[PDB]
Amino acid sequence: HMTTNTQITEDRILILDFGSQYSQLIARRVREAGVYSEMYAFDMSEEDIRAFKPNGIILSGGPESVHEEGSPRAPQVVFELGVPVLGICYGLQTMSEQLGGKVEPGFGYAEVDIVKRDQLIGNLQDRENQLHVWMSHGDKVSQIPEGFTITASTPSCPVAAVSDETRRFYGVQFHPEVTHTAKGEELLSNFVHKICGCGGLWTPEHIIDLRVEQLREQIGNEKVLLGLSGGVDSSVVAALLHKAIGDQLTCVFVDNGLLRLNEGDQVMQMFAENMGIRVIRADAEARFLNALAGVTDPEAKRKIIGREFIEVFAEEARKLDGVKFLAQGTIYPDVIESAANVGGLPDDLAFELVEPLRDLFKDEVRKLGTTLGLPHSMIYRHPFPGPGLGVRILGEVKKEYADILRLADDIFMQELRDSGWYDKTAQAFAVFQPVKSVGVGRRYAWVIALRAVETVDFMTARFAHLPYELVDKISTRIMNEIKDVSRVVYDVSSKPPATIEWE
Amino acid sequence: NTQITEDRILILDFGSQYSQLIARRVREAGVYSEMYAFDMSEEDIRAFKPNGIILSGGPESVHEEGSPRAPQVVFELGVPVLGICYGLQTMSEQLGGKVEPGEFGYAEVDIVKRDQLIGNLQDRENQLHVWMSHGDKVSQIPEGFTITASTPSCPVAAVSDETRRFYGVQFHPEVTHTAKGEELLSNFVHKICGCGGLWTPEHIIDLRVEQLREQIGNEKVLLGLSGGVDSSVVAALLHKAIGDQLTCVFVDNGLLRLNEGDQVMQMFAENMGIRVIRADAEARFLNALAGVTDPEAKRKIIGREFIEVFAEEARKLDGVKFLAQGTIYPDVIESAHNVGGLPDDLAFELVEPLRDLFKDEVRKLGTTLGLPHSMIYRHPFPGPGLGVRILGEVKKEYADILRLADDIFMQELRDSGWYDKTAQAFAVFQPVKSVGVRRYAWVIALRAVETVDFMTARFAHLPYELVDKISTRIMNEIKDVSRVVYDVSSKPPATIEWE
Amino acid sequence: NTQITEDRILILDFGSQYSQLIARRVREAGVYSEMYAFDMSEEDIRAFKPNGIILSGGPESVHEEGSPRAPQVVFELGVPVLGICYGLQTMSEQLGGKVEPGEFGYAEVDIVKRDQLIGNLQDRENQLHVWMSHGDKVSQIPEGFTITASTPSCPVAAVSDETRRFYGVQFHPEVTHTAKGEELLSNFVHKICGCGGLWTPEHIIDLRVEQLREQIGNEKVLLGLSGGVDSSVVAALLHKAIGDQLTCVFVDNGLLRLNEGDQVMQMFAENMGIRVIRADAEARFLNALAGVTDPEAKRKIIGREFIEVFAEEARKLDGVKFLAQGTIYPDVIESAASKQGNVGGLPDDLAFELVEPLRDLFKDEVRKLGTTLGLPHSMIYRHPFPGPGLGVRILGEVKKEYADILRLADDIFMQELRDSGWYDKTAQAFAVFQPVKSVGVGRRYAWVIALRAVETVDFMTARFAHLPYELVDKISTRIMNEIKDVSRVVYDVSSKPPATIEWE
Amino acid sequence: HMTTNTQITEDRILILDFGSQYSQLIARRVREAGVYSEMYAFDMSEEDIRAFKPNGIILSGGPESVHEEGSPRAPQVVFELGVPVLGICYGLQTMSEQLGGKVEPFGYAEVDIVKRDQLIGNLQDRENQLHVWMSHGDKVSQIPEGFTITASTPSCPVAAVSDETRRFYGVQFHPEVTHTAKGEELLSNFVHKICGCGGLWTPEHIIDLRVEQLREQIGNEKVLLGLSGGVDSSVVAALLHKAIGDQLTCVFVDNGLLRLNEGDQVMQMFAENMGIRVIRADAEARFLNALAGVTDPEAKRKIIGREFIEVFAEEARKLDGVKFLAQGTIYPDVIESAHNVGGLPDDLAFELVEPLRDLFKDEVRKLGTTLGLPHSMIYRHPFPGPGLGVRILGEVKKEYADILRLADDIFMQELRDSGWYDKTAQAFAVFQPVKSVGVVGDGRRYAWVIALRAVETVDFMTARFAHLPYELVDKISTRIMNEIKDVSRVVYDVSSKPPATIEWE
Ligand SMILES: [Cl-]
Ligand SMILES: [Cl-]
Ligand SMILES: [Cl-]
Ligand SMILES: [Cl-]
Ligand SMILES: [Cl-]
Ligand SMILES: [Cl-]
Ligand SMILES: [Cl-]
Ligand SMILES: [Cl-]
Ligand SMILES: [Cl-]
Ligand SMILES: [Cl-]
Ligand SMILES: [Cl-]
Ligand SMILES: [Cl-]
Ligand SMILES: [Mg+2]
Ligand SMILES: [Mg+2]
Repeated sequence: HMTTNTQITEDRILILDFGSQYSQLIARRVREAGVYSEMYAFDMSEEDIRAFKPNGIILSGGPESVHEEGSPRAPQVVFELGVPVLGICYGLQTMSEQLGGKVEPGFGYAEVDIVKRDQLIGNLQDRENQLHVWMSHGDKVSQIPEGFTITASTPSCPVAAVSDETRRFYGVQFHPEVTHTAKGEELLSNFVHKICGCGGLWTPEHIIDLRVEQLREQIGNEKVLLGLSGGVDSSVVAALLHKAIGDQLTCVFVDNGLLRLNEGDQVMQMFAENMGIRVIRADAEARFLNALAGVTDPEAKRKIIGREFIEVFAEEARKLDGVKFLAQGTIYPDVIESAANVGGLPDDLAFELVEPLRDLFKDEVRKLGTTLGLPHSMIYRHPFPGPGLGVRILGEVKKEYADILRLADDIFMQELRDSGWYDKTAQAFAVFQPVKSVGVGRRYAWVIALRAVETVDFMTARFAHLPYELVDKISTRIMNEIKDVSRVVYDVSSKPPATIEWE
Repeated sequence: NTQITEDRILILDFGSQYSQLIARRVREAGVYSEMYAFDMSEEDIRAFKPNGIILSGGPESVHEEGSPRAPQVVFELGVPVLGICYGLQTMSEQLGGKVEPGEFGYAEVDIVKRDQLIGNLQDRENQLHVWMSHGDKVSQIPEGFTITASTPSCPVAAVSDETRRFYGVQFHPEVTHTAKGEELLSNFVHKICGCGGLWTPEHIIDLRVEQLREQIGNEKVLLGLSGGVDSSVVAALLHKAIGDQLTCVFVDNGLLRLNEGDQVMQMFAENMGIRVIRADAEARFLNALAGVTDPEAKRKIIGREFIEVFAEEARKLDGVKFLAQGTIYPDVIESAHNVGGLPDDLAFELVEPLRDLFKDEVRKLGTTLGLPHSMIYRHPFPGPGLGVRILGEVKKEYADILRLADDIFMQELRDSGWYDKTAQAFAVFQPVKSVGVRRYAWVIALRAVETVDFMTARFAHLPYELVDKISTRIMNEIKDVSRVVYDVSSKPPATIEWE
Repeated sequence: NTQITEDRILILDFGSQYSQLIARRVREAGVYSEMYAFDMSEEDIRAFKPNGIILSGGPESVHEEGSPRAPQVVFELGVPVLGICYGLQTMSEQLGGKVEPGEFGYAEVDIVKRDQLIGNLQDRENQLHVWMSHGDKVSQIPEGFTITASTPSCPVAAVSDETRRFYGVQFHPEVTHTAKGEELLSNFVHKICGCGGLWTPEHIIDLRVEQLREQIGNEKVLLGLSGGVDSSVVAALLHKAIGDQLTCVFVDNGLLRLNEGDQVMQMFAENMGIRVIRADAEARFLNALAGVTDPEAKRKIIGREFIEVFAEEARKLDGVKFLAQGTIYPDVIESAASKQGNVGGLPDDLAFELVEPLRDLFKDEVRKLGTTLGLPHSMIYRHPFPGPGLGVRILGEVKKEYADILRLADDIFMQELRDSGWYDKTAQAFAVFQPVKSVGVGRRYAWVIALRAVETVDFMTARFAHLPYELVDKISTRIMNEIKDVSRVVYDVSSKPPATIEWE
Repeated sequence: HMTTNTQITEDRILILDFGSQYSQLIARRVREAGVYSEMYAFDMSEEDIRAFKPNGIILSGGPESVHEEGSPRAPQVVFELGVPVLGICYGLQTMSEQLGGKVEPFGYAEVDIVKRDQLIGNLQDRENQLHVWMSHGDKVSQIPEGFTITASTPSCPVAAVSDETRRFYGVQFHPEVTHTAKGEELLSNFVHKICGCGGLWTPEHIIDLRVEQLREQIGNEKVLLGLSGGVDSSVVAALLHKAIGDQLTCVFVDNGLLRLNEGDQVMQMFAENMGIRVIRADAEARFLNALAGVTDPEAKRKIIGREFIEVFAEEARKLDGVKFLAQGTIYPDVIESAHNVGGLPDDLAFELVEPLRDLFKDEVRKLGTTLGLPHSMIYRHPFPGPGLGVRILGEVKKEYADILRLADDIFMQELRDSGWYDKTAQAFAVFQPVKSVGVVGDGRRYAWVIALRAVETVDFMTARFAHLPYELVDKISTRIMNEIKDVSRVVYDVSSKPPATIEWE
């Protein structure tokens, strides 16, 4: 039969991960440059490496040191396939060791001097014949392998960049995948395009074509069920499936009582009314509040909420007839992290999995949704935890507390959006603390906490630099408009040592 | 492809500064839209075939003699009409109502009847947090109308006649300050007016590529390439539509940022495979600017020499029928002479692939085509470049210093994530000196602003330690700089650029 | 030394929130002053023998009947009189003028005649940058008056009758918002009223030491010593005046900051050589507070136990005639509003006579006195500390476990504020213990500390402090990293109004 | 003859300076504790040390290392006088070296208290600990015999020591800095408990001492004082007025480089309010003429200093029979770290009166407060000798000074109004002779660009640009642009010291 044209993944880069926290950034930067990419652990089998058919290979950094026994090595086939190879920091060091060089034992900015312009450096520079890079100060290449030439250096790091342009092996002692390296994108672009010969077909407009066709091929005339939350990933999945298979899609939305003000109404408005998708709404507030009654331990709260949600979803799924497929919003980071019953549903339900985002990074999901016409407010919304307000009401969850928190959180959101600071944070939300303070008669009422952070990875996060007068306007509004709130505090704890959510 | 503009909304402009926001929010909801002045002829309104009409706000009063009125055909086509503030006031007056003469501010309106416009929407229960227009108010609603929302000060905050499908609000749903404003307008264009959702970046690309191939055929097109968002998206669209028929001319006027010319060539010629001719004209611009201190004279000189350099490059090409420009829909709305301002011997026909798009639609288009974030979300760069960021006489010595200090500024803003948290940022060279440790050297100024429209702007809320990091880097890495200052002047009464 | 109060200015209060600022500005200009309600009896005013009278502003309108007026004796003593806002309006009415009916704002007034009040003063040339009270204006100036300053919007901004020496301004010279306000009031008390400048810290010390020796003689005096500014300055003054006749009792109620008791003993007993009896009462207060969650009940318990501990210590002393207290002039001062409404609160067996060496002094004068006597900056500029101490900074039940944690976190906060220079850039700063927990990182599940810091001049309105971002981050990181039982730090971002400064 | 009673300086501490930038802070904390102190270089002669009669000696820190060649040593008599000695960092290290110990070659630390001597006493931050500002580097590897280690860290086993028989004390951290939480209390235990000193060095007693000393020096003779209105000359004026009354004459010179109405304000306070004889010399035209065409900042400073002395000398020559010139010299000016009177022409031969020359800056302020001088006078930021002459970049012109005076005044008004004046150590406007565009409604402005400068600092050796609130700075720039037609734009100096200076020229 006719099958989906997959031309836009023919050009591809393989990233072998040696342990660096930046390894996924390499893969993401290749995709931003218009080239398909996948990442695997360094000990990827030779069979899989050949079967992948890479146009080029990038060896990431890692927290290891080659001169220690049992240190990671690249598979030898990497240097024998006849395709270019780029080694980043440790990747450069293990490339040197395995090709006749030597590595001698030993993070910050450095200005490397361009001593030879190969095809990786090309015409690039910051200051003249220099590159402002993010350097890993540690191990260094003591002797470059046969056929290599030093292309860049610093006084303290004489081997900052090298290349054997006959075998097309390249290496840098700095990280081009991070923003701290000013020409990092441009360097990686030179590697995948000029050096590896890859085109630029991996773009949102082409990915939509590919994925709609692949979905049609997988699903055919069959029905697909989607758990719809209104988060970015499930929203784009719903839009993709609606475009692909139309009314063969059915969505189930569960209101667990732990959502923000009018969130359920908003999900129905956008997906059922605006977009014309079939959406079943399960209103389960009382069930969740009952399951949570008297539960103060946060881990127990998270367990209960996850369990009741699965039960409610399974109940709704059982009312449907002849649904072969369960769609989920799995993204490529989920799949990378797993290799480092379907849907977790009870066994009476037997779905096959549909995962249209499973090969996409988070920014690609957003670009896809924008291309499909999904509005800014939906695509750029901050993440919302699975347990919802269940982990933003400290200790016991009560309906009275959730209702107050919804009002206070909505004021916070309104002011962030009106002022333009919503998109200038990565996460923001109110927290209900079940303690009271005095305010002016003289009344005595709950203390609300505001949480807002700046981050790119959510692995480190700083409390947000919100303007003084914005914060003051928000706290004044919360206290003036909610009789049950005496006082507002702001979380001034960064990650680490604090977490982003309080529970 | 042309099916994607068949559903369409007409916005009649009564003078509000928010009128274009109405048209933009319709497009964001997935429906094509156009905006015209209120006095649109009945012939043109009928020809537009609107699925619905929105009457904007405005700074006029219905009771004043000669005040604007909607042409009565608006209420006779049998399509829904939404009046916003003045649009509702003139709607009431022209349908047998009364308006009582009377500031902007927030208001909590009470929902009293849930019609098709309000629907199920609310903020607090049965309320809406809105950006209210005080002053003139409807005192008697026309026959067939029902009050749908109110405030104590404003008993007629919203109304509808759902038989004739006439809707009205006394607040502004088109601004962010009305919490459910997007949703109210969505109910109007989709639920009330029956419009679908085909006006999306993926479909707009297909339509515009088709239209470009129809206009251009196999003929050649010339494009002035700057690197700004508009010219970048035009270049990508044209490259897709007509391939090798496109020729770009990029002019390095000596007033660009560090390595800017190399980066333009790297991206458009090398990465994207577009034919780009680079005119290196630094000496020409510096020679023309030498000894010229008046900023208006500098701007005139730079604009004149740019056109001359562009004309000289264009004359070298053979058989080019078309000149492409990055005109956007706000440019056409504002407009309502040789092509390109070029000499008479150059007679091009105009190609304008973005002329029906707003700024954010242009960016969504570029993103859909795979253009990188750094290109699409770049801050604007003025025509005269560094020529208006070097106070008084422009000398190569000053431009070279400024390029280094500006580059440090940009590096720190991008690295810290604050580049995208400002609307505009750049360094300025002041030809004055101060002492440092002994050093006597130039004083650099940093400019950064927050704004959504560039009409009013506040100086940016950059974190103290980021600014300290930037000034310390500049002073430590550039021997010729003694000190860094930060522009703490908002617009108005300061302009964004210094010259 | 009593000469230093012979020159004196009387301020009649018509209800303005700035009325006390007038009296304070007079004292800063070196002239003794007192403040009373507008309805001060004529016999009292004559007995006061003022060298000049200032009629303050007020929240009333002269056109509405039932509104306050000044006693005519004010305009009949032959001493200069200055009317501020409402004081100018009622002066105009009662002297043959008219006031028409008409909020606060800045204004540049034009000087049209340079009398003794305006003098050679100006901001921009022949102008004054002032803080105006709009609303009611003077339409007809009284006879004998010349208009001395004006605005387009307010043609009568300042007046004077230099033969009768009656002066009036439509703006408030007593507030910082008026750029030349100090200098105008200086021209009034010195040039116009002839007052000298003897009311200064060095002379006040000599007068007060002399008066204390006259009141106390060779008798014994007991002082409750808290470590706050007022009690510290009382202790220093009494030590100077009566030496070994002074006995201090300091009570550690278990609700003080880290090492606070040791610091009181170090400074007052060790350094200054004063007799200080230390009552270590932590267990007693914690036992009385255990299981008590209501904040009003906590305050009542703490106040009751403190008096009981103090009384038990007072009973151990032999033949003590006087109890000294840190009462200051704001505690006693007569307002237009305050007029509209056993010693030490001790048991009956304890009958002391009251000594109040600061009762005629404003807060800043108390600090200047302490500085003059050599008390260190850290003692004189300490933020206030509430009577109930940490009792109202631990939400709900007070436990030793919570107080110990709070002391550690508060001490870190104070260290960084004093180190960085921001302690003196706030009016009040402290940590609060919230008995709620949050997750941290192995996983931590521990208490959430709140930090409170405000900026204010009067404590009637206060904004949360503009602490630098990186300082707050340094404080929160230290607290979380150094106290195992704290997971997270929050910052109170609530201003007054509508929030209070203390949480309980 | 009866001479001034100097009992309040009998108790005294000698500080020997080995080169630390914090050495003066030691001397200042002793005075804050109520004890007179003086500081001299480490190589103070035995004769002078004995003549000083110290009740205690503190050996300061230093950048040197005991084992470098030519490294400083304390005069051995320091350990032979029978008075207590405290060594701070290098002072501890050289104390150990010279008493038989061994020395083996900046950040916070929590030192563990292991033995409570009379220096540590009952002090602690966290229980049995001290939060201190440590000097990582040279460590005492072997304490002299008779010493006990009193405090330690894991990385610095010898953080504090004492031999309480000889009363020698030592710390590896700096108690004189604000970074050491209990630093004041530690120094207080040393000067009071350990050295037995009282607390008579207080503002009220200093006033009595200095007034009597001034009367003894001056008698019935006349005194001339150059009066600028700065804090030091203001306190000198107030002290001399109290001491000698109408024997004092002041001369104030308006050099045309002062702030708005500054001359009027000097006359208003000293001549009118305080009743002091003040001669006013209005010399603006003279200074502007001398500065015409001068762009080099060092030439401007030289010209302004020279012309000021000439103007002052002319006023001084009009006075008959004046024996004394008073100056506002303070102890930092004199102090010993590791020419005609007043710099006047030779025809003027004054004897010097210097009532503040043994006082630190904070003590000068306390004296002024004691005398009743207003807060605004006592806590005023410093103002440079050359005035606005170094705040107008390049050539000084009357047009620029007049504009700058208006801009600076707006800045000061808002700082004082908001309470942020006292929350900075220095603040001023700068006139840059460059222009930029503004929008004034439908009209275009093209006018000068004003810079604002404000810093936070304690020592003026390092200074950070001030953390002024966003909305306050916006209020200031809006006011300046809206009230001064000749200003298009306001910028804020965001350069800290180092690598920038506080003043621009
Ligand atoms: Cl809800
Ligand atoms: Cl962010
Ligand atoms: Cl987290
Ligand atoms: Cl360049
Ligand atoms: Cl912005
Ligand atoms: Cl502008
Ligand atoms: Cl304690
Ligand atoms: Cl404050
Ligand atoms: Cl309060
Ligand atoms: Cl002046
Ligand atoms: Cl400061
Ligand atoms: Cl400096
Ligand atoms: Mg509900
Ligand atoms: Mg204890």
